[PDB]
Amino acid sequence: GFLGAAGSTMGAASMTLTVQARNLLSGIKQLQARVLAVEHYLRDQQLLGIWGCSGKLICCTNVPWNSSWSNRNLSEIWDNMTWLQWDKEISNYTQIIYGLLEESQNQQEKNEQDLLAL
Amino acid sequence: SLGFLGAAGSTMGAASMTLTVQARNLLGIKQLQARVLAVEHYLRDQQLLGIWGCSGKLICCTNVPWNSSWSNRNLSEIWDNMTWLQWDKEISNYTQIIYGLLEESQNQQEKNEQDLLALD
Amino acid sequence: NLWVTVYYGVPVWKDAETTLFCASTDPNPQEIHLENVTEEFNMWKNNMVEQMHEDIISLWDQSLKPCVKLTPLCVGLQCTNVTNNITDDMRGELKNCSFNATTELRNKRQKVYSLFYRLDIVPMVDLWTNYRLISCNTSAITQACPKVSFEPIPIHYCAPAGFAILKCKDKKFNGTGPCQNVSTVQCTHGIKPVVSTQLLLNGSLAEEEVIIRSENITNNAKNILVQLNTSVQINCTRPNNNTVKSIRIGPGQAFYYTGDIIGDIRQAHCNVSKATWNETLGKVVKQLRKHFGNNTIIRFAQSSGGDLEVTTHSFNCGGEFFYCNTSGLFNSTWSITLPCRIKQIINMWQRIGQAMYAPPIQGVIRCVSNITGLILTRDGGSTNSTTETFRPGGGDMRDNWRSELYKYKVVKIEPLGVAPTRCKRR
Amino acid sequence: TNNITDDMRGELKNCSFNATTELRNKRQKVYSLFYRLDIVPMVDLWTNYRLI
Ligand SMILES: *[C@@H]1O[C@H](CO)[C@@H](O[C@@H]2O[C@H](CO)[C@@H](O[C@@H]3O[C@H](CO)[C@@H](O)[C@H](O)[C@@H]3O)[C@H](O)[C@H]2NC(C)=O)[C@H](O)[C@H]1NC(C)=O
Ligand SMILES: *[C@@H]1O[C@H](CO)[C@@H](O[C@@H]2O[C@H](CO)[C@@H](O)[C@H](O)[C@H]2NC(C)=O)[C@H](O)[C@H]1NC(C)=O
Ligand SMILES: *[C@@H]1O[C@H](CO)[C@@H](O[C@@H]2O[C@H](CO)[C@@H](O)[C@H](O)[C@H]2NC(C)=O)[C@H](O)[C@H]1NC(C)=O
Ligand SMILES: *[C@@H]1O[C@H](CO)[C@@H](O[C@@H]2O[C@H](CO)[C@@H](O)[C@H](O)[C@H]2NC(C)=O)[C@H](O)[C@H]1NC(C)=O
Ligand SMILES: *[C@@H]1O[C@H](CO)[C@@H](O)[C@H](O)[C@H]1NC(C)=O
Ligand SMILES: *[C@@H]1O[C@H](CO)[C@@H](O)[C@H](O)[C@H]1NC(C)=O
Ligand SMILES: *[C@@H]1O[C@H](CO)[C@@H](O)[C@H](O)[C@H]1NC(C)=O
Ligand SMILES: *[C@@H]1O[C@H](CO)[C@@H](O)[C@H](O)[C@H]1NC(C)=O
Ligand SMILES: *[C@@H]1O[C@H](CO)[C@@H](O)[C@H](O)[C@H]1NC(C)=O
Ligand SMILES: *[C@@H]1O[C@H](CO)[C@@H](O)[C@H](O)[C@H]1NC(C)=O
Ligand SMILES: *[C@@H]1O[C@H](CO)[C@@H](O)[C@H](O)[C@H]1NC(C)=O
Ligand SMILES: *[C@@H]1O[C@H](CO)[C@@H](O)[C@H](O)[C@H]1NC(C)=O
Ligand SMILES: *[C@@H]1O[C@H](CO)[C@@H](O)[C@H](O)[C@H]1NC(C)=O
Ligand SMILES: *[C@@H]1O[C@H](CO)[C@@H](O)[C@H](O)[C@H]1NC(C)=O
Ligand SMILES: *[C@@H]1O[C@H](CO)[C@@H](O)[C@H](O)[C@H]1NC(C)=O
Ligand SMILES: *[C@@H]1O[C@H](CO)[C@@H](O)[C@H](O)[C@H]1NC(C)=O
Ligand SMILES: *[C@@H]1O[C@H](CO)[C@@H](O)[C@H](O)[C@H]1NC(C)=O
Ligand SMILES: *[C@@H]1O[C@H](CO)[C@@H](O)[C@H](O)[C@H]1NC(C)=O
Ligand SMILES: *[C@@H]1O[C@H](CO)[C@@H](O)[C@H](O)[C@H]1NC(C)=O
Ligand SMILES: *[C@@H]1O[C@H](CO)[C@@H](O)[C@H](O)[C@H]1NC(C)=O
Ligand SMILES: *[C@@H]1O[C@H](CO)[C@@H](O)[C@H](O)[C@H]1NC(C)=O
Ligand SMILES: *[C@@H]1O[C@H](CO)[C@@H](O)[C@H](O)[C@H]1NC(C)=O
Ligand SMILES: *[C@@H]1O[C@H](CO)[C@@H](O)[C@H](O)[C@H]1NC(C)=O
Ligand SMILES: *[C@@H]1O[C@H](CO)[C@@H](O)[C@H](O)[C@H]1NC(C)=O
Repeated sequence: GFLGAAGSTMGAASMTLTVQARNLLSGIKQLQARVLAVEHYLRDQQLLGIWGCSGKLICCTNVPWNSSWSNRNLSEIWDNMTWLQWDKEISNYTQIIYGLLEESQNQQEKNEQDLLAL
Repeated sequence: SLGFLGAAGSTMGAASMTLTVQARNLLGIKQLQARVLAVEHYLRDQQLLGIWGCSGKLICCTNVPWNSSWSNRNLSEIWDNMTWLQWDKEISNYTQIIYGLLEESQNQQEKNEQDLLALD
Repeated sequence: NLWVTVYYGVPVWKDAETTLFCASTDPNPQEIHLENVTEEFNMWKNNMVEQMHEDIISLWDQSLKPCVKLTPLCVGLQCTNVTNNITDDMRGELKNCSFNATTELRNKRQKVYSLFYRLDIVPMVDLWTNYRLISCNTSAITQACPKVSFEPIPIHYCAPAGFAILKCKDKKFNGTGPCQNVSTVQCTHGIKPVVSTQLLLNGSLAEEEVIIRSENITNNAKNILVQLNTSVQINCTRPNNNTVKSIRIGPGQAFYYTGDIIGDIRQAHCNVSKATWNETLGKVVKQLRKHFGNNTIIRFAQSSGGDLEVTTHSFNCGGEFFYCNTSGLFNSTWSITLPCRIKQIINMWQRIGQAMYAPPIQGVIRCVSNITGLILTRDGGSTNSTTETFRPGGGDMRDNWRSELYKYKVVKIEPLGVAPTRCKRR
Repeated sequence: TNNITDDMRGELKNCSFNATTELRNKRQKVYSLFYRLDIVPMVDLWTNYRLI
């Protein structure tokens, strides 16, 4: 169910991404609410697009993980944490991570542009 | 680091490095009309890229060859010696032909890929 | 050899007209200077002026809806002379008018007595009455709410996402043509919607010199907007200790009127210095000579007659609409005190059907105010460019707001583009 | 009062009333021609009809 995996561990909650999806899109106040929901959805989709993750729910990237963001191992991160606690732990670095993700895509397309130019 | 449209007066080969800066800045009745028209312009541009098979990309290479009748210039003068505004003015009223060719090329590519993926 | 490559996020734009946001919603400003650009501006084709005009009209009309109507006060008046001490110049200007006003009770009237300015009443002959309110034979009169102020508050116009505003920073920019020092903003600076008819008050000053702007400098049917580089201060006062009284005219309708004047009555005057005004007019004439013959005599004259709202120079000092007489200001050929008349029933802009009543404010009203520009009109080349005569003519209010929006242009962003590359998809 | 044909008898009436003016405390006597279908009889003094 919607947000049912919020209290589950991240390893289990990552398999319900399509359940959390679809609930993002569906007298002046109702129209403002609809426009706001559409605007937030499109901002998130554009943010994925500029990272090279468009059309995917689980997108792997080329940005290495910095141990200063979190020094936990994968077993502790994925089996002993929920997404809410993880989101709280690394919120102070989230925008930095986003910037790095954007930069990686800026390089990646240029490399592809060169590889297809041979 | 230059900011929104900061590269507008730079050359095409330099301004092409700041596409994400422009992309991130594209998103009571009058206020709703302004927000809905901004959303519609964004969605029409995204649908048009999708029709061309360029969804999810900012720099999208295609299979449409360049016609010398659209702009009889070499890459050095186009990319290193002129801006995107001058280019946009130069190829005005040629963009609809290019868009039609891109649409047809993507339709042919989708049929070819479907037929290639239909081989056992 | 070369292939079409599609780019999204291209830093290009087209001229466009769109809906702008009014912020005041306090924005966080940003400004990005555009290096190596040239953009063609035209301040007389700028849709931002029409949109600002429509927004000010709509805000004005909305502000007067939840306010007291003066429909029950459209009655005959019995007017006599004011018994206080007046000068010769103010004889007949102010009248003491008595009338029967309604009360909260439907079947109980009340005798009242109120001072009115002569401009706010019109003769009407009856057995027991002499005058009526000027607007009652044309339109309903709505009282402005005393809790709502008139004073300009600077506002910002902001483009929606997908659009941007270009700002021209060039010195000596005449309002049209190319501009090289161009920057991109999301919101304009704070622009005061100052209401005036002949002089531009509390506006922007030119950075370098006096700038003369005209849609067609050889067409005498167009107004000439002069922006000064130095301000000229105006000290305006109504030296009358007005005592304001009020009566209840309906269940929720309270009406405010002039009760009395404490002490002697003296006229309402604005003082402009003479040294700085003479220097200002010398600068304006020197700049005018660059658009006419160098040996042509340039003379200033009084405005033409007809439509007092245009022939005089309006403000909104305090809360009371002055109407000063610039005839003693422009009477020169190339201090000073200006008799100002006061009205309370104001038909603003050029509209007919919406009359607003400005209630008086108790005490004296004095305000000091920066003159930042002028509106001049030419009489016409009747002498074949031998001598030219300029007058402080009026115009639509758009010309004042255009005098602030001349630096801004709205452009639509076109993120898509195509270009040849050697990059082939496969 | 006019050269009225048989078909128009009783269909148009010449009516007078006290109307207000632009001034609250003034009144004017106004007459006009109304169609019978716009008027309903009323029994009162110094009047015999009202508008529907
Ligand atoms: C041009 O700008 C000047 C400077 O802001 C304006 O004058 C100022 O106007 C304000 C607002 O009306 C005055 O404040 C008022 O002061 C009285 C004092 O009794 C008070 O009762 C009011 O409630 C309000 O606080 C202020 O005194 C005044 N200052 C100066 C130095 O003049 C001027 O009105 C503007 N002109 C136009 C045409 O908009
Ligand atoms: C305006 O007229 C009113 C009368 O309609 C004046 O009020 C009278 O003023 C005299 C002054 O000697 C008093 O003795 C009376 O008792 C007042 N009568 C009322 C009903 O108030 C008023 O003073 C006049 N104002 C001016 C400025 O001339
Ligand atoms: C205000 O109301 C008073 C009520 O007394 C009016 O005075 C009377 O008016 C009638 C006609 O309306 C006259 O016949 C009376 O002789 C008046 N009485 C007196 C004592 O003068 C007064 O005229 C009204 N004022 C206005 C301006 O309408
Ligand atoms: C409707 O009635 C009014 C008054 O009853 C008429 O007006 C009068 O008409 C006569 C001519 O018959 C004139 O001599 C009077 O001077 C008029 N009086 C006024 C006050 O106007 C009117 O003519 C009638 N109209 C019709 C069509 O019968
Ligand atoms: C909650 O924790 C318990 C601990 O044993 C676990 O069994 C259960 O599955 C958890 N809830 C969800 C929804 O995963
Ligand atoms: C990790 O982060 C620190 C500061 O948070 C930074 O100095 C370091 O360079 C980062 N790691 C890498 C590999 O760049
Ligand atoms: C992860 O780190 C924790 C530290 O509390 C440790 O107890 C755990 O054994 C580690 N897991 C692995 C797989 O090394
Ligand atoms: C994030 O920063 C705030 C203050 O900048 C601090 O109070 C908070 O603890 C930080 N979060 C983490 C997870 O360290
Ligand atoms: C403007 O042109 C000069 C000419 O060489 C160039 O050096 C400069 O980088 C250009 N401006 C930008 C923003 O690229
Ligand atoms: C495009 O190229 C073809 C040949 O490749 C040419 O015949 C055609 O005229 C060109 N397009 C235009 C608009 O001239
Ligand atoms: C491109 O064409 C222009 C046109 O004269 C020429 O000056 C320039 O040298 C050319 N560059 C290349 C790389 O062919
Ligand atoms: C097509 O674009 C070119 C680019 O300059 C322009 O010269 C030409 O006039 C345009 N065609 C028409 C029919 O306007
Ligand atoms: C008021 O007095 C002036 C002269 O002081 C006179 O001209 C005017 O007619 C007077 N008005 C009335 C209504 O008595
Ligand atoms: C109202 O009265 C004034 C008094 O001069 C007059 O000029 C104006 O035309 C009148 N209004 C109408 C609609 O007749
Ligand atoms: C402004 O100055 C430019 C300078 O060339 C000129 O071309 C243009 O006509 C001028 N416009 C006005 C309105 O004076
Ligand atoms: C543009 O105007 C600003 C205003 O301060 C100035 O600082 C800047 O140097 C100007 N730009 C150029 C290129 O002269
Ligand atoms: C305004 O312009 C005049 C033109 O002569 C000049 O002398 C004066 O210094 C200027 N003032 C400022 C503050 O720029
Ligand atoms: C508009 O400006 C042009 C510029 O010379 C002038 O010839 C023309 O007469 C002007 N228009 C009018 C109506 O005078
Ligand atoms: C009057 O005007 C002068 C010059 O305009 C100004 O400097 C002065 O402060 C003003 N004084 C008063 C009392 O308004
Ligand atoms: C305007 O000038 C007159 C002339 O004496 C003076 O009495 C008055 O105080 C001045 N007004 C201001 C606001 O200084
Ligand atoms: C201003 O004063 C002059 C003095 O001669 C006068 O002729 C003119 O009519 C006055 N202005 C107005 C609008 O009455
Ligand atoms: C007007 O006179 C009254 C007398 O009670 C006084 O209290 C008030 O302060 C005066 N107002 C002015 C502006 O002089
Ligand atoms: C008027 O001009 C003076 C001149 O320095 C300036 O300091 C003052 O702030 C200006 N006032 C307004 C209200 O613009
Ligand atoms: C007026 O018209 C009615 C319509 O039926 C008629 O009955 C009546 O007799 C008429 N009266 C006169 C006086 O003509």
